[PDB]
Amino acid sequence: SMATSNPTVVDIHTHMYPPQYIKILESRTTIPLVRKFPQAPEPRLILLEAELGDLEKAINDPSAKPPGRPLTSHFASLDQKIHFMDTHRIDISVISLANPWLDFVHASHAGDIAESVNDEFSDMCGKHHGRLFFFGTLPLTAPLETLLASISHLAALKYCRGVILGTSGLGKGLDDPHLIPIFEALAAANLTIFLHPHYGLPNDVWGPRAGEYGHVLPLALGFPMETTIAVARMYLAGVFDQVRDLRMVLAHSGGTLPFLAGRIESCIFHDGQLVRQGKVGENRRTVWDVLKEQVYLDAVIYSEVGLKAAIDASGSDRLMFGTDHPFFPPITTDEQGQWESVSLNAQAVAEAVGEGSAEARAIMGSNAIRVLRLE
Amino acid sequence: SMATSNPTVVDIHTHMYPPQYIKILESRTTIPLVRKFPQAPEPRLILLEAELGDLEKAINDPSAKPPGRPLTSHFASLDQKIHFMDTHRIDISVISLANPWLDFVHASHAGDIAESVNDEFSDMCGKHHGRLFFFGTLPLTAPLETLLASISHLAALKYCRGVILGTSGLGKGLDDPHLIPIFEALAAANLTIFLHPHYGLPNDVWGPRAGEYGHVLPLALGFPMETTIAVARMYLAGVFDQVRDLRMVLAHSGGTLPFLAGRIESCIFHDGQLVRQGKVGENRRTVWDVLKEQVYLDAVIYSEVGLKAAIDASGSDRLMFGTDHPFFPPITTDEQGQWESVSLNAQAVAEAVGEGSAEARAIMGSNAIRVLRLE
Ligand SMILES: [Zn+2]
Ligand SMILES: [Zn+2]
Repeated sequence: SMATSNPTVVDIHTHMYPPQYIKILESRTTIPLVRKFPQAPEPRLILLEAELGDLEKAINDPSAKPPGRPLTSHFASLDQKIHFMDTHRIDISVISLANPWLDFVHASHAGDIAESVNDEFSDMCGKHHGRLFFFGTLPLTAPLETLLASISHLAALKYCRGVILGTSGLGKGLDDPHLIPIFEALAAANLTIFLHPHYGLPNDVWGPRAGEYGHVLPLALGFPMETTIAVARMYLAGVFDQVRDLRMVLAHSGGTLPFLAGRIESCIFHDGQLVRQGKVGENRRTVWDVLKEQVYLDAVIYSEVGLKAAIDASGSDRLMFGTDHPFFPPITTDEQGQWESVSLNAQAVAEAVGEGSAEARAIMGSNAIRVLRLE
Repeated sequence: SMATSNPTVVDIHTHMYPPQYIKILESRTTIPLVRKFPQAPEPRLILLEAELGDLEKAINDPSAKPPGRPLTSHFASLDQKIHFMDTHRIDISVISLANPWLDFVHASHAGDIAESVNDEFSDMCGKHHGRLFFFGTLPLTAPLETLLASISHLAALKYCRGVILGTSGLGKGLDDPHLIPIFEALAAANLTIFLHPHYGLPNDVWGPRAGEYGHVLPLALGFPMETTIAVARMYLAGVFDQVRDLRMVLAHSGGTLPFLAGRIESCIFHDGQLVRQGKVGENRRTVWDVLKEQVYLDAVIYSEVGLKAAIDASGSDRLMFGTDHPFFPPITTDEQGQWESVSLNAQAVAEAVGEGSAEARAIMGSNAIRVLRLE
């Protein structure tokens, strides 16, 4: 019995909220916040602009449908994380703080809250040696020297393997030139970036009836689209050519990137301004080059259709399995049993590359172990 | 066999602006418009909200760049269309008014204008019998009775095989209940809808550096995303279930729809509100179902990666070749020659299904012929 018969399964897309972070979320009035209501036995976690028109309604009425999503024991409990892993035959998790990280924290307290949280994550991973690693979080509201010291901390921090971060960066996007030395620091520290959505799109794009459709529009369309816009702006700004040893893992198989790379390239090629400014040269690095050299994709796509396009774009050696625990728990079955949300992704892997093939082993664990040095 | 040795090639995504429509645009002072500028030989076509900052500058400073895009002969000339078709071995084009159609017209003249434009297309198609069919355009600002009159007219109109419409419908989107009687009327008349983007996303999402990126962001990401959002809204509101006879072709392979169908499905399944409201369950017609029964997809995706995803989601019998002429002319080479934007899609079909295979023949023309009754 050997490694191939009994492979190491790894989930690289799995979130927590440590107790301190909830303490902050509870003591808040604007997004993000956690607030207990009488009807639902669990505190309601409210994170999105779309959840707002339901919060302003459930504050002036105790009969109204509860806002946001349930804050369960799955967000905070580590034993809960381990239990989920054991039920789903996951061997190793790479845990990360969930959206919106520290992006709202005031510039002054940010650094210290960052240090505290990342220390906590490292302690958690310490509780189960071998099975836990983490993407740390950055205080991007803090000024440059705090940021750099934070990165230095992470690079020294046990069990750490990268950082997770959203698409606003320093408040101007990811193509913001002031971001560069931070990328450079990350790159030099060998800290892999897990880029992840949160802000989605302007709430108005969803139309008037949007509340009839639950969280579907913002979570299924808004998140992946946000990720695609972020990375495409990163790319058009030249961040990848400029910071060559930068390594990013995109949430939700790059959002819609694999599907649109063709279109992006064709649009570049055919852009009057871009060609006449000498930007469409023949030695240019394409979206495809970045997709094969600098960017990795998670396999959180829920179907072999998307998974197959993701694999086409990046290669099966650049895909990594995830679950997005615990944001999509079972409603009508036991939260302690099998999660449909996991089994869809496993099924997509199986249908895309075959059960037990070498590509399946790579996507289910090996790629992650190699790329994120999980020793 | 002779039919196989010499297949009919059909282009279903191709645009013109009739002389009369151009006139209407020429006397306008707000989007959309056409006016001449000293600095460029051809008048400028201004459609996008992204082109407004350049326009404001061009009026005030004669050394600034000419805003918008060249309104070339490719837009208004029929002979130029036939030339494009011959250069690229295209046997039949199903032509259509380009965005923004009649979305800007007053309710009281919309019907008269519509009738005039649709009649003109019919006349053009009549000029090269056998090689030209069109999607008509609808007076979507006019009152319901006028709409139905238009639909009745199109149903009878020589060379008409459907209608093209944008993603805003009557202003409030495609999940607007007032669209139902229009959808039903189109369905009953066998007018296939060609759903096409225009409004993209709020120009704010491209960020502060957007001007450095030419038209890439609004065209490469904005358009296909607008399409995805429109169809997703239409699907979640039950439109497809309510009008079972409805047939829609989606522009740009459904935007990003095939890559996201899985995600949408998992999100519906896991939505607290939708489950509580009893909308989840196993007799629900899925996105997948809709993609195989009601919705067709054009092949304007520029890459085999995406095209394979589209075929996976809809089947090779539901994909149709298109060029998007004349929106992406070569910049570097002669515009009377070969267009890279045709070459790229041709190559996508070739690499996705194999040259000369039955699937290639179907996508490149047989599908259109069967679905749009071009014989
Ligand atoms: Zn997540
Ligand atoms: Zn078009």
